[PDB]
Amino acid sequence: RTPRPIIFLQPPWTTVFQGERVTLTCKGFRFYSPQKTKWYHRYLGKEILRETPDNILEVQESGEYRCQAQGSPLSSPVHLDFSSASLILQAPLSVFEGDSVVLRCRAKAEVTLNNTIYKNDNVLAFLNKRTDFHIPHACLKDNGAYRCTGYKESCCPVSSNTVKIQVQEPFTRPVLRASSFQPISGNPVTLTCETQLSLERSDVPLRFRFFRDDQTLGLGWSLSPNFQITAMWSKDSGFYWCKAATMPYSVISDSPRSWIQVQI
Amino acid sequence: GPSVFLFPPKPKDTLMISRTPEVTCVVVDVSHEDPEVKFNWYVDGVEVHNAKTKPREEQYNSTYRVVSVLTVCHQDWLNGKEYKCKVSNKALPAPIEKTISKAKGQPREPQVYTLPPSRDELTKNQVSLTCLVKGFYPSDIAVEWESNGQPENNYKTTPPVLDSDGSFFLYSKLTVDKSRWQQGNVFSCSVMHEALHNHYTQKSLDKS
Amino acid sequence: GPSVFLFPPKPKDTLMISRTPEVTCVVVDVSHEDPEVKFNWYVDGVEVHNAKTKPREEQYNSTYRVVSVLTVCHQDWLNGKEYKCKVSNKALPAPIEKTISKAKGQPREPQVYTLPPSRDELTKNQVSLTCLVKGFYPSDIAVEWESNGQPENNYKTTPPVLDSDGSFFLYSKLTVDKSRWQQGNVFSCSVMHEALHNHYTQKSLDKS
Amino acid sequence: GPSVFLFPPKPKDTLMISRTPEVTCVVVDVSHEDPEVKFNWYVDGVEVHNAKTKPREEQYNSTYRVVSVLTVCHQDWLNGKEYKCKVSNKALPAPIEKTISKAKGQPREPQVYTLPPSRDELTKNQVSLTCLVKGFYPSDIAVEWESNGQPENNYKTTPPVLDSDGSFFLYSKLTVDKSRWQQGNVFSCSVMHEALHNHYTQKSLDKST
Amino acid sequence: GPSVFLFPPKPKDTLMISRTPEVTCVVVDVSHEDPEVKFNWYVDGVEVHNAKTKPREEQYNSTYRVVSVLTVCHQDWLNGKEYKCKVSNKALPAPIEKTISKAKGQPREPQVYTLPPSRDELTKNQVSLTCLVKGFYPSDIAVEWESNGQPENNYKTTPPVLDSDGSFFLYSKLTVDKSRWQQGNVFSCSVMHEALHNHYTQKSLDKST
Ligand SMILES: *[C@@H]1O[C@H](CO[C@@H]2O[C@@H](C)[C@@H](O)[C@@H](O)[C@@H]2O)[C@@H](O[C@@H]2O[C@H](CO)[C@@H](O[C@@H]3O[C@H](CO[C@H]4O[C@H](CO)[C@@H](O)[C@H](O)[C@@H]4O[C@@H]4O[C@H](CO)[C@@H](O)[C@H](O)[C@H]4NC(C)=O)[C@@H](O)[C@H](O)[C@@H]3O)[C@H](O)[C@H]2NC(C)=O)[C@H](O)[C@H]1NC(C)=O
Ligand SMILES: *[C@@H]1O[C@H](CO)[C@@H](O[C@@H]2O[C@H](CO)[C@@H](O[C@@H]3O[C@H](CO[C@H]4O[C@H](CO)[C@@H](O)[C@H](O)[C@@H]4O[C@@H]4O[C@H](CO)[C@@H](O)[C@H](O)[C@H]4NC(C)=O)[C@@H](O)[C@H](O)[C@@H]3O)[C@H](O)[C@H]2NC(C)=O)[C@H](O)[C@H]1NC(C)=O
Ligand SMILES: *[C@@H]1O[C@H](CO)[C@@H](O)[C@H](O)[C@H]1NC(C)=O
Repeated sequence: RTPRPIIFLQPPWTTVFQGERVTLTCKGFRFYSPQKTKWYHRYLGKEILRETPDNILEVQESGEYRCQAQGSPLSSPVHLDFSSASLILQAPLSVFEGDSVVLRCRAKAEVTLNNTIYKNDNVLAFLNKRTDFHIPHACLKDNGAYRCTGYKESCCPVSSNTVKIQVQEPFTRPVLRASSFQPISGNPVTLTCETQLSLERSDVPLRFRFFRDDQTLGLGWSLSPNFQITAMWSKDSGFYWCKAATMPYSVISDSPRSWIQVQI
Repeated sequence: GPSVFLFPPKPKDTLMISRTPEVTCVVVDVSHEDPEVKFNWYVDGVEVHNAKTKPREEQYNSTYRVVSVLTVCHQDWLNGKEYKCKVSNKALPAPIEKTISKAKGQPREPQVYTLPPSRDELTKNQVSLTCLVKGFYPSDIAVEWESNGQPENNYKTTPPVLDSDGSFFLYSKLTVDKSRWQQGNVFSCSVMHEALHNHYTQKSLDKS
Repeated sequence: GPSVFLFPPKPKDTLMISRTPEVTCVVVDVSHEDPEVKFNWYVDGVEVHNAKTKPREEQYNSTYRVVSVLTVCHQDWLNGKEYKCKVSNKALPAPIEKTISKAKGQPREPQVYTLPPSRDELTKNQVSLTCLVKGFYPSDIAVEWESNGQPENNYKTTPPVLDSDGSFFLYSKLTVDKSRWQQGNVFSCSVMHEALHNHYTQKSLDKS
Repeated sequence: GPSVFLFPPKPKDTLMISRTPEVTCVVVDVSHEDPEVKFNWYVDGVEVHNAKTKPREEQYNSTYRVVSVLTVCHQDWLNGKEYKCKVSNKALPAPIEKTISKAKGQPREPQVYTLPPSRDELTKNQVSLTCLVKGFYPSDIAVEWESNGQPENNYKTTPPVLDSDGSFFLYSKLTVDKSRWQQGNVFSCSVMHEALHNHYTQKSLDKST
Repeated sequence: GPSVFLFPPKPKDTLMISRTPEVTCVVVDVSHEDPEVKFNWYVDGVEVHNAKTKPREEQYNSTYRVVSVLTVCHQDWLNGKEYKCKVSNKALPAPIEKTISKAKGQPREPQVYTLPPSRDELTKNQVSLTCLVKGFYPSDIAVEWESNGQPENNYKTTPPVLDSDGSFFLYSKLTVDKSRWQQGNVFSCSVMHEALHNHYTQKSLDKST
């Protein structure tokens, strides 16, 4: 349905300066492509094709980029931006939960005074002699249009570009499937905590913890998304659910509690 | 000469937007001399290529069965788009073309009433909530159960029984633990029928 | 040639001593040239001569149909007596014998619960009294509806649906007038199943 | 140079199987010297000819406006499929392309609460039933009202408003006659969001609640 | 080609005496070669130098933006005084004049109704009270909540929505802890509008409705 390769910025700032260069990596985990990537660069009524024998594409021009792996559809647009302006707000291309978003209020080789990050056209934070804004844990509250403003030496208070920080879920909210929600007593019923991991974050393993009504099952977390119960009796017929977590246990999503009944 | 059969999509698939309705064309009794079958599908006479062909599987009578399924979405199936399953075979002197569409007829709106469990069952270990759905035509219906926005999985729906006045009626018994019922939890009955307002009707029922 | 078929007696026929259970061994496709269908009935391999043979009838496919009905005892049926129809015809090189008997599954007692109509249905002109007969095995059951000791025929009973635990459950919707329902009349859901006490359980419901 | 604006399908049309979701790309400031505009529709990179182009409309400022409607089905739109509208004109130095798709982000199940009218509204001739719909993402929701299975057209719905959590919240005011409220009548708030189970929730509200 | 925009004072600052209303004259598209803009601020017909022109601000697109904010008294804005700014720039042959004033229409008194949380929401950690403000005109209103004479800053107000009567309505939802709600705390929804008596109306709302 969605075999779209993802382009990864390096540095992750989608907006950079004129002399700087960024490397665009057409990362394909499933349906991998170490080479032969057809880049559909487009700036202004352009369909420029620049094929490279590697997975990287070092560029220094603005526009909208995408890559096309072998046997794979076109990639999502990447709105690169190279600015000659005196102040820009560098933001990561993709923001996921649990990330450390660093919205840099970086000027063009100048120490801009009185920086102030505006979220949704109102003051959010103040950076006195500082540039790097920091969100320690990105969530849905950290959505909107950010834009930093700062006084120059004596020329002009300069407003930077607007970057839309949209936070996407690293994995879909888990749903606890089971082999049967009404297992006869003495039958093995396998729990399943499926989470459709986003293709941006697919190399990160997931740890699943399966629960009874309020008592955890097994020994903490486990990389296996299937918790097999050899034989469940009538006692343990309660609200079963699961918790899907990333490898640092930073962002944890709780599955809806599906009731499992035991038939006898 | 292999035989051609057609199966319409199930009502649940065509009545829930969360699911994808799939129309299944089944070709059986395929001779091993000419097992290659080419499938063509029509949407109001306009050729389409969204159909995918499943791998053939041998039958017990030394024949082959190949099934072609066309991806359809609900709006085109509901208004009555004519779908033609043309089966091309060399053994058959001519290809077999047959016409399928939604069964045309007057729709009657279901009257969803949800009934609390009998007081005789309140002393049992498991109450049985009920969802009578009567007076609906045709029988293409889907009934589900919900609790706090999540589907219950211990419900069984009786087949649609023809009523006296030519309509249909059925039930939906959800077996809920008596403890959950006695804390005032809300259990809703979801009915997805063509004749409804938005093809949906959700009638909740609590301890009240 | 002729075909031999054997059918069990009706579920209400055997469980009530007031009704007469009958086993029908129906023979179809009887040739006109050889219409003499010989009927012999064996009760656990013991020949009996109390059976009744109906006259033949003309069929739509230019054949004949001869039916033999044998009156059986309820004790002689539910205890597990193997019945046999010996069908011999001049078109049949050998006699074709069909066998029927009581289903040997383990009985499970039904739990009859009677549900009053919902408050939503009261706004309608005809309420629908429902009777849930759940947790019964096998499917050989009969449900009636008697008001003030007199059975009435306006109800519809859903086919027995398999429950989650392997038993069966059904429903019976009786549509009575709203004014008649709230006039104070009492209605009963009579259940005739083999696993009950005396093969009978009747539950009443009213406005209260 | 003429401009092209692309408009996503309304949230109502993308969630009901009984509704046709359409996406429109209109063009403004069309010069009368070149009144011929060729429309090419692309869905996920492949050309689709299902679109029907409406006739041109005359404007007040001596320009022309052309609207092209292409009808999709909801499973394609809800999966995040891209949509590109191609406009070709003689006066245009280059064709203008715009891309629209469903806004990405974490879904959140709205919590539908129906609030009965205040005690100070029963002195009025008409009561104002309320359906608070809080905690959903994105702001693609359709909220309706219905009594006894029939639609109600006397409701006005506020636009989604961002809460503190970042999820939106919405309000729906249905104005009904006080006679129809003081009796036994059940008005249900029909909430359709992409995050709810079966994309639907129906919260009943009557005098007893 | 510089352009100017006149923005009316936000309705919250034009009604409370505590805060001050300010009519802003913002210019944009001011190139480097012609960056000098002088604002001639007029109250009704005369020129008043009470304005405080903020310095030029260089946007990201290398075009400047000069904002001249003139503070005004509520007694003049609420009486429909026509504020205008004359922007002088080297691009336009003549100075550009933009004129705005109060929304002129028959004022209608809002009907504030406070709605307690639904019983379904009385199970969550935080309940959300509601303040339906109905049937006012114009859409220049301020809604602020209070608990014990001290303001509560956990509310979000929907923008005014046009009704069938021609008036407006909005809902102000304030979220508080259920612990505070169950003790019987009083939450009064203060509403400031020009049509109300003394431009104020509080509707108290506690656990006993
Ligand atoms: C060059 O950039 C400037 C500045 O634009 C900013 O930076 C660029 C790079 C982008 O990121 C922009 O998105 C970003 O805004 C552009 O100037 C903009 O020009 C347009 C049209 O010329 C103006 O829109 C028009 O004005 C209003 C809407 O303006 C209100 O709402 C905006 C958000 O939608 C705010 O940003 C505005 O400040 C304004 O908000 C009001 O502000 C006053 C002042 O305090 C308050 O008193 C009001 O209460 C407040 N109102 C609200 C709703 O909060 C509208 O009539 C209509 O949409 C007009 O199109 C933009 O206002 C203007 N932006 C700014 C910040 O001034 C230039 O157009 C760019 N040059 C080129 C060549 O494109
Ligand atoms: C000569 O006069 C014409 C008048 O047609 C002017 O065209 C107008 O240009 C302006 C400026 O670019 C443009 O305003 C932007 O439009 C977008 C939003 O559009 C929606 O609102 C306008 C209201 O006028 C409707 O016309 C649109 O169709 C949109 O309304 C609804 O939009 C939703 C999605 O949001 C869509 O689903 C609905 O179908 C649609 N409703 C209908 C009935 O179609 C935004 O980009 C932006 O916010 C601006 O408002 C305006 O739309 C143009 N008018 C049109 C297309 O009719 C010319 O500019 C003018 N020429 C000169 C030189 O002055
Ligand atoms: C910079 O910020 C400081 C601290 O808020 C403030 O006092 C000062 O006036 C600002 N300087 C300018 C030039 O705006």
